[PDB]
Amino acid sequence: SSWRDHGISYLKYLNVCTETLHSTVKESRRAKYERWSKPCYTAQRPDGAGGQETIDKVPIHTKDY
Amino acid sequence: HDLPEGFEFMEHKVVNKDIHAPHENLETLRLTLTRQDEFLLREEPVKCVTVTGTNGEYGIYPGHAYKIVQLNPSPLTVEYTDGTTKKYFVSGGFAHINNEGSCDVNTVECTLLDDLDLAIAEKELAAQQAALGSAKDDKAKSVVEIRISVIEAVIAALKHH
Amino acid sequence: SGKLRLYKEKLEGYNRFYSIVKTIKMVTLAKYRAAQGRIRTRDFSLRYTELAFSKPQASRDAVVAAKNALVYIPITTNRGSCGALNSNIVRCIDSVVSSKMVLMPVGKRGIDSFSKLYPDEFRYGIINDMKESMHFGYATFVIENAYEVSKDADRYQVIFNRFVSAGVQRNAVYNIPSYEKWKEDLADAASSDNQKNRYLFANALQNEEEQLIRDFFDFHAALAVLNAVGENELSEQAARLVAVEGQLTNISSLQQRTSSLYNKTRQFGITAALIEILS
Amino acid sequence: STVAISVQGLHYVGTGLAAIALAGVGLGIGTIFGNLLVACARQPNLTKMLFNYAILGFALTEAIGLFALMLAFLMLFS
Amino acid sequence: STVAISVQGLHYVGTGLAAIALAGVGLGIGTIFGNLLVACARQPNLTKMLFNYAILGFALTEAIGLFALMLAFLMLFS
Amino acid sequence: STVAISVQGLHYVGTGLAAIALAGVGLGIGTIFGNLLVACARQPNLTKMLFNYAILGFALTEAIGLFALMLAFLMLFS
Amino acid sequence: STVAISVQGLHYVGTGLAAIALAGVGLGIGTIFGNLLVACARQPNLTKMLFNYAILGFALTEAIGLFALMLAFLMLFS
Amino acid sequence: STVAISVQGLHYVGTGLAAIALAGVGLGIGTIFGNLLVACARQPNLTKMLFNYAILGFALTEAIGLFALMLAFLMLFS
Amino acid sequence: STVAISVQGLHYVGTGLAAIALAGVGLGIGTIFGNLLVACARQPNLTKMLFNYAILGFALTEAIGLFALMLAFLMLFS
Amino acid sequence: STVAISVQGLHYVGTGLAAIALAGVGLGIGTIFGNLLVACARQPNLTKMLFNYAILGFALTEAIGLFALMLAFLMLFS
Amino acid sequence: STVAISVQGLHYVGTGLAAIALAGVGLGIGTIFGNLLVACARQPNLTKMLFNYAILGFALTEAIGLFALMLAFLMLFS
Amino acid sequence: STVAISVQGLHYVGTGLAAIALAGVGLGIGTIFGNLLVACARQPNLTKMLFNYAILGFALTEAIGLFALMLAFLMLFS
Amino acid sequence: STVAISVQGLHYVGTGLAAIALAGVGLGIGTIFGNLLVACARQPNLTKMLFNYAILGFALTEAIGLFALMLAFLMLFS
Ligand SMILES: O=c1ccn([C@@H]2O[C@H](COP(=O)(O)OP(=O)(O)OP(=O)(O)O)[C@@H](O)[C@H]2O)c(=O)[nH]1
Repeated sequence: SSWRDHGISYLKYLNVCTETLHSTVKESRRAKYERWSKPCYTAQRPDGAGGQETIDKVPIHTKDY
Repeated sequence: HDLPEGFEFMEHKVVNKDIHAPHENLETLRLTLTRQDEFLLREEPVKCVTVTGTNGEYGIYPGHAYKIVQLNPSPLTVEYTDGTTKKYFVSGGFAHINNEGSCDVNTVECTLLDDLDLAIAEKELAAQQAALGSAKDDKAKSVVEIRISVIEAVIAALKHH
Repeated sequence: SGKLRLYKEKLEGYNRFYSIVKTIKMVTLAKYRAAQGRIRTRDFSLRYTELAFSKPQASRDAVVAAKNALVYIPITTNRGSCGALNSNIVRCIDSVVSSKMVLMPVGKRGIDSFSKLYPDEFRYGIINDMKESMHFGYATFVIENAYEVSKDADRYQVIFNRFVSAGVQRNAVYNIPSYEKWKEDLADAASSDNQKNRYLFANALQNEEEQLIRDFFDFHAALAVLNAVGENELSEQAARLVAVEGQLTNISSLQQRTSSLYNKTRQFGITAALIEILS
Repeated sequence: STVAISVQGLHYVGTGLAAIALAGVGLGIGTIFGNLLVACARQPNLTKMLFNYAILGFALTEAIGLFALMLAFLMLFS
Repeated sequence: STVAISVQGLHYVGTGLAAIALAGVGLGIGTIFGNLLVACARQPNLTKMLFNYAILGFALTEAIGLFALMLAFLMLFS
Repeated sequence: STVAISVQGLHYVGTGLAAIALAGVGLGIGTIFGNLLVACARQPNLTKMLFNYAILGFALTEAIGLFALMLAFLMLFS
Repeated sequence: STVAISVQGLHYVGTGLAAIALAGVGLGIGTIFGNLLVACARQPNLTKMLFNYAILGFALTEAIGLFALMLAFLMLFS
Repeated sequence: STVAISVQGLHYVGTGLAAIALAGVGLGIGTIFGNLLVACARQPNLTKMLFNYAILGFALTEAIGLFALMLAFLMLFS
Repeated sequence: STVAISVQGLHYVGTGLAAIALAGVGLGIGTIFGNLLVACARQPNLTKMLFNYAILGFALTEAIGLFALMLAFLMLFS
Repeated sequence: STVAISVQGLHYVGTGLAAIALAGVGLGIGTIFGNLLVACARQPNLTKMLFNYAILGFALTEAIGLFALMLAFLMLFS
Repeated sequence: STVAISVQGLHYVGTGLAAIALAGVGLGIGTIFGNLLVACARQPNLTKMLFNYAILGFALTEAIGLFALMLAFLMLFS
Repeated sequence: STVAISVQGLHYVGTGLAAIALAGVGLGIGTIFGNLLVACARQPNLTKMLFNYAILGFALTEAIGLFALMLAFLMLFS
Repeated sequence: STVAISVQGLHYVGTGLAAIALAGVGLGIGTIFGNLLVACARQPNLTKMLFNYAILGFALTEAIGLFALMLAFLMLFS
């Protein structure tokens, strides 16, 4: 609705919807469903020193959108 | 050197009916309900499927015209020819309807309405309403509105039956 | 004195190595058992994605014709010991070297292998901790990063491993053209008698708005990426099992060799000492 | 001069004019049913509801036509 | 003066006006079938039901037409 | 010269013309009870609110219908 | 007094009015075929049933037009 | 030669014509409530603002209708 | 009294009214072709059948047009 | 001969005709608002620009209506 | 008594009534070209064929208008 | 006999008829703006451009009304 | 017996009836430009092309009105 005007893409909207739906699940089943929405992905580039410089091209969590 | 394409390993193709061909009266619809590259139903024959699209609800019966529907967070009903109703809830995705008698509903998340609970939705809605006032900026407000809409749809689906 | 001690010490080391590898085998077998359920539930999500993107095309014209960035998103595993999957992916990438090539690999091994070989064609890589199930959010992250790497990109080629069977892991490709080229092809299919299999699909897409079409495009690209990563994970597990079994066999052979040498050394030393002492 | 005139054949003309109202009535009815079909082809499970509402519409537009008809009779027998 | 006059020919004009009601009725009927097609293409499996409803709509619109015709036949033959 | 006439029968003709005002009125109602159906299929959960709004629109159109009917009756019994 | 006047030409004007009904006939027919095309574009394999239903609708609307023509010819030859 | 005639009944005819405009008003109202419902189905969250805008449109259309009705009534009593 | 009149020019009036029928004919044709284009936009490979059906509908409407024209010619040349 | 006649009540007729010009005006306004609602449902963030354009359209349509009403009042006072 | 009255100014009314028929031809052409514009955006690759079909439809509507003008001129002169 | 009759009030009637033309013009203008809204809510980035075209259409459509209005004045001031 | 009457003021009625035809032309132009505005928002890249076709329609829709307008003069100045 109003999220398009702010530049939020469709995929982020889908991720938010799925996260909310999982949060609405019963206590017992959530243990499974929550495994399909927890962010565990990151962007890295190897620098000269060897440190894995982390990129900020795309937000990982929904609150950062 | 010619690499394959991942679609060659999937032999369950899509049957598209030709333009200049005779009509057939179908009594069942082949449904294919999918969540994150995983199906719950595999070409299951059903009497009808009710899907809540963006413009409005669609009641798909055998022989429906070819169409593409952009789903919204909402319930999805499947009624078999036997007379048994199965209700899911979806958070998003697409529905492809074919005039040959097939309906492929590919959702990001499709979970049984029973699995959902009421009090959890109410408390999450209250928390989102409280956070809306403290939204950092416009984007946070839009995100909280999205979450609130999803929760309201879930609660309405639960209260309906 | 020294020979026997060294042989026994290295034999003990090999024994510990074998035990560690056996534990690794058991853990990987548990993971393979958990992940094998996908096979029943696959090969049905991507049906209209085929119509959206499946196109029998030459491997030369599609490459030379483009004059904008050609993004490549090879799928690679975080941990080694998988086998020849990463090597084959690297070979496939090398065969497709071009001035327009851009790499956004996935996995630590892919990053470490494409950073050195291709420094000027590498921007950054994505990493996922294999803690949760491969979900849609990860695919969306990959797609968003790919777009931000090169928004004016001719195509986005995903290279992954397809797990045909327990012992067969081929290399598969998903090609994701730019929105403009996809729109042109879709319009040609809808109007012209050519592409007769996509005529209804293209006409259905055209009837709808443009935002819906763009959302459809992004959604099916994400689905393709999700399928790729899932198949790559399954293939990685299978190849890890195979390579672990091979390593176990090699370790057992080396332990047998060392035991034979230890027996020979002890007998030789005992007899030599006895002869030179009491004779 | 003060010529009071009573043309007896005019009460036909007015009657006909009243009947023209039915043109906007019948057409309206069609529209309802038209949409009804499109509403049934979208959510057939709701037909038993929609039909009632459609009937209600016909029960209102028709009630309008009667009024016109009433005039078309009052002027046709007076 | 009191000049009553009986112009016979007027009983034709009114009749013609009544016929104009058929302009609506006809159109309305067409509209129904129009939508019917758009419905029968959308969900052919329901054609039968839709057809019945379409007939119902016709059976109503034509009814209005009857009244108009009656008026005509009640003024042409008068 | 100075001349004046009083044609009584004309009081019918106007009464007919006012009746034509109902042609739109009835049609208008149809439009409402058309879209209502299309609205109830898309959002069956909102049948009550849409029905109330349709009743409101029907009353608003009936107001104009009664205005025209008042004009017609006044020109009929005058 | 009462004055019976038998005008001859008034049997023409009414005729010309009845023909106006055909305006609401032809348009309706157009509508039908219009929708038909759209239907054949949406469900082309269902062309035969749509064609037959459109023919039925055309027959009914043409029957209405034939009634109007009956009235027109009755007045023209009267 | 000069003949000045004051026909009294004509003031009825015009009055009726002034009422015909009401149709174009009444139909319009339905159109508003024909689409309002759809909007309420498309975006139920805006059930309030859309209602106010529709009321504004109805008020303007009713102002037009009253402007016509003033002419209708002035000629009925003069 | 017993009286009888015959006006020569009235046969013009009716003729014109008959021509008004064509207003509902030509428009109808446009409607058809309108929809035709839309159909040809979403089913380019089914153009021949759509064109044939459009021609059929045009001829069917032209039948009504020719009926009205025949009435007009009968009232203009006699 | 060279006869000349002036009729008094004719200005009531023409005036009424001008009032019919307000039928398409009011209807037009409704149409605007109709579409407006749909637009506000499709793009709810544009609740003010669309309102401004609707007001502009109403102003132009009302200017046309006032052009007609000027004639309607002027003939009524001639 | 018998009166053979020949009014010399009645052909203007018939000519105007016939000219009214162009209100349908113009609207039909407008509908044709509106649908043409809608279709070209939908499927721009077929612009030429759609243009040809629209030209055909316009030619047919213009033929109808030519018939109406033939009647109008014939009445105006004859 | 042969009488050169000159009626004076007729110039009102014709004038009123001309005003009926505006009933279309007004309506047409509304249609434009209607679509304009549906076009601004479908691609707001083009709003300004769209607005310009809309104005152009008005400046054309309005012109037609002026023609009709001119005729009215010519007959109303003669 | 044979009586010849030459009414001088009847050309006003015919001129107004001819002017009535401009309503259809205005409505057609409005429909054309509304469809243009809708289309451009769907395929902006081709806007210019669409515009040309729209103008063509106007060129082919205004001309008809001219003919009607022409008749008006041919009766207003005669
Ligand atoms: O201005 C417009 C025009 C059209 N559309 C959109 O274009 C599409 C045309 O779709 P259709 O007209 O072909 O189908 P439909 O009546 O079944 O539509 P739905 O109920 O399924 O929506 C529909 O999805 C409509 O919402 C707009 O969103 N805005």
